Parts: sequence; C-alpha cells; structure tokens
Amino acid sequence: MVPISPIETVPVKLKPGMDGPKVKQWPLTEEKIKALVEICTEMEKEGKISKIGPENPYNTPVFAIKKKDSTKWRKLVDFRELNKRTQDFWEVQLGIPHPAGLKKKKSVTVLDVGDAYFSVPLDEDFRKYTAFTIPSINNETPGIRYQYNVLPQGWKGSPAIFQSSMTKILEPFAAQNPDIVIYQYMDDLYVGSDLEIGQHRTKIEELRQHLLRWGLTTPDKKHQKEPPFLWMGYELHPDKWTVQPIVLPEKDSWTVNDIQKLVGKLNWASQIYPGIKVRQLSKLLRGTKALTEVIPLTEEAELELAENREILKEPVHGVYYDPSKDLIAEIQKQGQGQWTYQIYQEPFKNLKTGKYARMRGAHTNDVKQLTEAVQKITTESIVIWGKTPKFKLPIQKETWETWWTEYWQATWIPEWEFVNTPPLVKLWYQLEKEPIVGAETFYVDGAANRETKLGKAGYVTNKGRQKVVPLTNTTNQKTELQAIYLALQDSGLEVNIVTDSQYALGIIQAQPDKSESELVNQIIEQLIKKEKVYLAWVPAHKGIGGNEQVDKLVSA
Amino acid sequence: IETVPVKLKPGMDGPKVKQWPLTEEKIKALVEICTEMEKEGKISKIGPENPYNTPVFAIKKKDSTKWRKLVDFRELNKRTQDFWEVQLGIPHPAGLKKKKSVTVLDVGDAYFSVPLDEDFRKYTAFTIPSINNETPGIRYQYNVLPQGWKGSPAIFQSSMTKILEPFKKQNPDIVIYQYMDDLYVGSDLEIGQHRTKIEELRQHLLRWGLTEPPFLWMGYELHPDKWTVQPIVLPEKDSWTVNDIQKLVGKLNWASQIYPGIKVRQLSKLLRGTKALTEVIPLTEEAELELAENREILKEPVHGVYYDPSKDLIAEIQKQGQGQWTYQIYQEPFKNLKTGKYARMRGAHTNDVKQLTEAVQKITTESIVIWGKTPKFKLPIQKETWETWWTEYWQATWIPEWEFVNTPPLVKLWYQ
Ligand SMILES: CN(CC(=O)N1CCCc2ccccc21)Cc1nc(=O)c2ccccc2[nH]1
Ligand SMILES: CN(CC(=O)N1CCCc2ccccc21)Cc1nc(=O)c2ccccc2[nH]1
Repeated sequence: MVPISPIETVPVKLKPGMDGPKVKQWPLTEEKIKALVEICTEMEKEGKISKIGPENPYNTPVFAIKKKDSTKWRKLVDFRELNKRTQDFWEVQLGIPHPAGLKKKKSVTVLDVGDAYFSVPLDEDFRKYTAFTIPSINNETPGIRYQYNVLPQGWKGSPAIFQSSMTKILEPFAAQNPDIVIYQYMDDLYVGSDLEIGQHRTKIEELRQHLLRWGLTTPDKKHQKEPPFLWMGYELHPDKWTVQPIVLPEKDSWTVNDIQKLVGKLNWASQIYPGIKVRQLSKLLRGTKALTEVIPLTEEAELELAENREILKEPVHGVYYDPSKDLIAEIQKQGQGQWTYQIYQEPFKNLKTGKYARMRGAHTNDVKQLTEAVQKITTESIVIWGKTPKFKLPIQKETWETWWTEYWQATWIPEWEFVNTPPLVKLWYQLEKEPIVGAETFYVDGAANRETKLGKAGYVTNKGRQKVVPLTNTTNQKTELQAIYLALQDSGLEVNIVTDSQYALGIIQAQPDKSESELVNQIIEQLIKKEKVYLAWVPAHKGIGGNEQVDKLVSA
Repeated sequence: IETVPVKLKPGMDGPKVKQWPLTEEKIKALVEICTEMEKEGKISKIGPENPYNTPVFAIKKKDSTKWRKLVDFRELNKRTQDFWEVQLGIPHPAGLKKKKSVTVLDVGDAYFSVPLDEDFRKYTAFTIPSINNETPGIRYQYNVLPQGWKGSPAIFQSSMTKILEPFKKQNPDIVIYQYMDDLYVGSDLEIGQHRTKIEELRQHLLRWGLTEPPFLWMGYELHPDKWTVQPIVLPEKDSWTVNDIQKLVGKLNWASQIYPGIKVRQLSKLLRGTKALTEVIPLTEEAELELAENREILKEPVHGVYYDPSKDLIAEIQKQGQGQWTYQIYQEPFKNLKTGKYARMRGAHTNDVKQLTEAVQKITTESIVIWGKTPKFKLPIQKETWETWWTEYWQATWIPEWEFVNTPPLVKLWYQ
C-alpha cells in the first residue's frame, strides 16, 4: 500500500431555516430494482456510498433509465429538491476563456479526470441529506437505504467543490512548472506547453504522478481525438481558431423560431465573420410574443441576409494572441445604428471580430454611438487580453476635438488614430456660441389646445417678417418644434432664433444627427444647410417682446 | 486582541458583487500585494462554500510610485450594522472646516493589527480575477479589520482615542477628525511648523505599530478657510444688447426660485418690440433700479438653509469647458449648503473623465470635512463611459455613490 493524501473536505450547509429533503420514492419495476441494487452494491464496494440505519428521516428519489436499443441500466438520482435547499456556492465556471485570448502551444495534451471525481469526499455532516431508498421487490421488505460519501452527480455543489479541490491539488505543480499551462473544463484537463513533444510527455507523466499522491487516475492509452478540438461551439487548431461551421438555411417561410436560431447563429458567427448584421432580423421580434407566428420578410432584411451569406460564403479563422505584439481595434459604421469591429495584431489576421448596436432612444448621433462602441470593445478587451487596444477610428482628429470640447457631458476615448475608410463619422452641425451680427432675428412660439389638439406655430422677426400656421392633431411640444422648423425654413444662411421652449433646447443641446421624431429630423436637415445658427432661450410669459407678441399670435 | 461581535443589518445577506475586469498590471500588483498580506496573516484563502464577493482593484496614491489595494466596500457598508453601541456618534466637529489648514493622513494600516470577528470574515470575501478566465479567480477573505470597511474605524476607535490621548492634552486647540482610513488634522498655525507637527504625529503610530505601514508618511494639505463659494453675480455693463438682457432676465428668473423678491418686469419691459439680438438697448431708470435691487437681494444668504443629518447630501457637477467645473451641494433643491468651482485639474487636460474624477474626489473630501459624510453625485457623463474609466484615475481610499444625468440642464449657464 502506498499511502495517499486525503482530499480536504469542504464544509457544506443547508440554507438558513431550511431542513433536508423528504421526498417519496417512486414505485419501480422489478427489473429496475435489480439493476439499482447491482449498481449500488458495486458503488458501495468502491466506497462511493454507504448503507444507513432507519433513523435518517431524509429521502431523495432514485430512477433507472434505459439507454437505447439494449439491455443495460444507468442510475439517476433526482436532486432537484435537495438543490433547492442547498446553500449557494462560488461558481468559478462563470466565464469560459475566449479562444482569441488563448496562446499558441507547440504541444497540448488532454487528460480525463472522470475517475478522479469520485475520490472527492463529501462533508460528513452533510451526507445524511443525500439519503435515498431502493424500493424492495413487491414492497415486502424495507427498502435499502444508502447515503453518499462523495460528491453526487447532479447535486448543486458537486462542480464547484470538484473544481476547487482539483485546483488546490494542481497549484504546487503549476507553480513549480511555470513553463506549462493548465486549464480545467468539466471532466477534462488541458495541459499545453512550448516544450518539444519529448519533454512535454515527460511533464505529463510527472503530472500523472503528482495526481497519484491523492490517488488520482488519468487514462494511459491516448484518447483518440486530434486537432481540431470541438469545444464550446468552437473549432480549435494549433495555429488558428474559428466557430463551429455556420450554415444558413434556405426557407420559403420564416417564423419567429426560424429567425431566433438565425439571430443566434449570426450573433455567434459575428465574433469571427466580419460585417454580420442582425438589426432587421431582430426587428421582426418587436413587441411580438407569439412563437409559432410566421412573419413576412421585408426586402430590407433580405438584402441584409444576402449580405450575410456572401460574408459566410467561405470559412474565416482567427489567430491566437501574441503578447509581444500590440493589440489593434478598428471600427466601421454600417448604417442604421449598426457598428462592426475587428481586433488584430498583424494586418489581415484577426484575433476576433464583433458588432455593436445603437441603444434604444428618441434621438442619437454617430459620435455618441462610436464612443459607446469603443467603451464596449475596451471592456471586452480587458476581459480577454487584460489590456486596452489601440483604436483605429473613422473620425477626424479635429472632429473629435470639436465634439468633446463643446459637448456638455464629460467624454473620453483612449489612444486612437484616424483611419480613412468611408463612411466617416462627422459633426453635421454646430450652433454658434454668440448671437450673429447682421443675421435676421426670429422670435418663435407654438401652442396647442389640450382638448381639441388644435394649435399654432410661427414667428415674428426684427425685419417685420411674420408667419403663423394652423395645426391639427398636435401638442405644445410639437408646436414648439414646428415654430423653430419654420424659422429655419424661412431664414437665410445665417439666423438667430429665440424660443421659450425648454423642451426644444434640451433636444438640440443633445446634438442629435438623427431622430425617431420626423419633426426633429426635418429640423436637423435644415440645420445642416445653414452657415450659422444661434439659438437663444428666454423664459415664457415674462413679457419678453416679440416673444410675447408671437405667444399671443399662436394662442388665439 | 479579542474580537468585537459584528453583524449585518436585519433581513439582508452578505454582499455578492461581480468583480469587474482588471488590466494585467493591476492583477499582477494585487497578486503581489495579497501574497504578502497572506504571509502577514491579514488575509486567508477561502473555499467555494463562501458565496460572498466584493470587488477589488488597485490604485496609486497621490505622489506615489507603488500600487495600493483598494476594495469597494460600498455594498458591504450599506449592509453592515450601524455601530451605535458605545456612542450614538461623534457630533461632527464644526471647527474642522473653520481651520486655516487641515492635513489628511492615511492611518488605515493601523487597522491591520486588530483581528476581525471570525463569524464576520466570510463577508469580506474578494476575488483576484485572471485574464481571459484562464485560471480560477484567487479567493481571499480578511482576518483583520479591512481598509474601506465602515466597521473598521468604529471598532478601532477605542485604540485610536487612547493613542491620540496624550496628544490632545498638550494641543487642545487642534481639531482631529477620523473618517474611514483617513485622519483629518486641523489647525490655525502657520504652515512650516504645522507641517513639522504633522511629522510628530506619524511617530506616535510607528511606536505603537511595532508593539512598517506602506502609506503613512504622506499628507494632503487643505485650506477650508480659503475655500471659495459662489454667490450669484450679475454683469455690470455700460452697453446692454437685447441678447445680454434676455440672458439676464433668464438668470434672474432662475434665481427667483432661490431668492424670494427678485423682479424682472422693468427689465423685461426693455424687451418690448421685435428686435435684433445684437441691438444695444439703453436701460430705463426703472430697469436700473430693479437690477440694483436684485443685486442687494443676491448679496444676502438664502433663507431657511439648514443641514439635516437624516437626509442625503446631493452633489451636482457641470462641465463648463476649458477645464472649469462647477458644483453645488444640497439636501433640498434651491437650498444650497455649498457651491464651488474648479479650474485647476492637474495634468488632466485632454481627459474630461480624469478631470471629473478628480472633481468628485475634491467635492467628497470637502463634504467629509464639513458634514462628516459623502454626498451622492449626479454626474454629467454617460454611465458606460464613467464605469469604464473612473478606476484608472481614482486616488481615494473611500468611494461615494453616483447617478448619471442624461439630459443637459439649462442651469449650467447660470453657474457659468
Ligand atoms: C491551441 N491552444 C488551445 C487548445 O488546444 N485547447 C485544447 C482543448 C480546448 C481548450 C479549451 C480552453 C483552452 C485551451 C484549449 C493551446 C493552448 N493555449 C493556451 O493558452 C492554454 C492555456 C492553458 C491550458 C491549455 C492551453 N492550450
Ligand atoms: C444653444 N445654446 C447652447 C448650445 O447648445 N450650443 C451652442 C454652442 C455650441 C453648440 C454645438 C452643438 C449644439 C448646440 C450648441 C446657446 C444659448 N444661447 C443663449 O443666449 C441662451 C440664453 C438663455 C438660455 C440658453 C441659451 N443658450
């Protein structure tokens, strides 16, 4: 006998105020019972479980399931109730690595830890909660009672305890072999290195030896699998990676189910295939909860789909990460609030790609969206590479300077350079800081009747120019924008506009280049045509002349 | 040496807060820092049976070359019992803000000599993340009073009061205040000798520590007596354009919410007619009187302005351009406890966010001095922009609460 180190036990508790499960055992067929007894008998021999006395009040149901075309049986314990009553654990398994952050390795070995799993003991005081009962043949004897001595499969705490135990075992080995890397995923260990295959196989053997001190077994005869690896929806090769193949179906009709597999496939593929667009396909889910419904496909989405398949025409691969080289990120504007990006080290070799979509809102502009996309990419890059990439952005340095100096909000983007690939992000208009000498002055106002929705908008000017227009189906806010629209419509290239509308000014000070409001969009189109616009605000009903006059004119 | 029993407020569990992504260098620094702390017994590795988590990051203090570990205890602090046991509280010293000079010391390392309650330690759990989740996060909890925890100064207060005890006796005129890991020392003394006195204080902590703190020698020099506030001021012009007058009337209308007797009529009456914005309007004698009366009014303080310790302090900040920022502190709208302005952000220019972050730190510092607590900020920045960058510029051991302003305020002009 070679003495083996015990694995340190994790203390486990039930949730506060909760007791263990008591759940009726389902009646089983005679053939099933025989199977479970056989299984539990060997499991008992192996030390995995133990028979218990009558005093344990707790019970969890056990099932036996039939693997198809066949005579052989598998044991299944339903832990759903015990899990509800089990305390929360730290789940280390939250984030998976992204291939783009992984490194090239000359050699990679995969070890199977399945047998090592059951050498992980369960907390002594918690075992009583795992009690389960094998029904007797014809219910003529007391059923056989077992409890678990080890982490049961399907229990809430098994994965976190298992991985944390394995990690603690691996720590000294990894620390004293910095020239190799080890990652644990489910039942597997991935051990890579840059050592030549001879020295590598040695270190693996040393690793097998190390796990043996806790009595742990890794399979000798090599698993028959070789690169590519299929892992978490990816394809992994020694020098490159990509997503598992994406095939976009041909269909005469598309339902909400059809498109959701499609958005998933597309979103998933978007991390590698450059220039994927989901907006229009996503657009068909707006406020619609019926799952079986077949929605007619707009032509605008057809073009989008056809654009996708053309991008999907052939396989595309990402490379792995080289720490010695810089990280670059480049962004392109696709239109309709869509943004796409590539992250790379060397030209025409991407680590990964992705897209960004405009947040929902009444008004927006390209500079804000570009800024948002940069923050997102910044965060994603910290996660994956632990650093911020240098940015290549389709916006002129002067544009950015003009934007952030005059913008009311604090804003920032990290180190970046201009790349000239149209379309370029630009400022469409900028308002004047001071009133304009020689420009005509337009005092505008609008008003509406809350009951009749009848209203008026117009202006009076210093040159005696005047207009008032009657409106139907409108509001105070709408009339206030229309007034401003009219003044823009009727003035020269340079104009001073006076309004009492806090609503309008709030919109314009946000500098939207595009809006959900048709009226705001028309105002923007007018602003763009102007050489100079100065917009002044005054408080209403203060007897401000020409504001007072036009207020009276529009309130009649 | 014997722990003081600590519990959470009723009906609420410990913090579970996602660790945000960290740069490689901050990760390495934390690994290095936590490794030593572990050898000092200050922290211990924890298992999966601890669900709780609090975010951690690393910063560099003012004028320092070495990383410091900062934990964000904001969630834990909300959930920890108010420690009212021995004292309801210190009445906040009012004399601290009236001092010519106040110096801020990091005493926080003193906390590490006092063990933390065994039952409470699990709640201090924090995670050092790995790049790309390639290795499991390194999980620790605190064995001793952590820096940034609201229970640390409260517990250690006993020890602290005895340490300073010999000091207040020979210097009864010195106001000393403690907030979190910081010690605030005021005096009316001249600077040069005041500075040396500060040096004296450091020696007290050394001798008791060995019976060496990484941050203790530093100090932050303040002059609250010299802090400037912002009364409402109106232009004095020989020539008033229509535009000038519109802005004035606009400014007076806004002030009228704050000040009762403000009149715009005789000024508003000048606006009679439809006129070019740049046209010069002569002031009528009625208007000049009204403008002059409004000045007198604006010279007096706001009426019915008081601080209520039962309510939150709210701080608003406006970006005025050219590195200038304005801020107001109030519990109640139009009643301002403090207003101020900052042009000086140091080597911060090309970065608005860095300027804002420094602004937030100064405003909180002033708020700690005046009321003994932190204001809730309303920040003129998009959430995703702030949340991305603020940890990069953050130099303080505490952190305040903040919310975001998405709609540009009209009033920015009035504080201009
Ligand atoms: C080509 N590449 C990846 C690879 O072959 N596998 C193999 C199996 C799937 C997988 C999952 C996560 C991480 C790596 C891998 C090599 C590699 N690169 C790494 O950076 C790495 C780090 C820790 C452990 C194994 C590793 N292996
Ligand atoms: C329009 N506004 C400032 C502003 O929003 N600007 C003016 C400065 C640059 C700019 C660029 C893009 C969009 C807007 C802007 C000018 C203004 N001018 C005023 O005289 C005024 C008087 C009372 C109240 C508000 C006022 N506002």
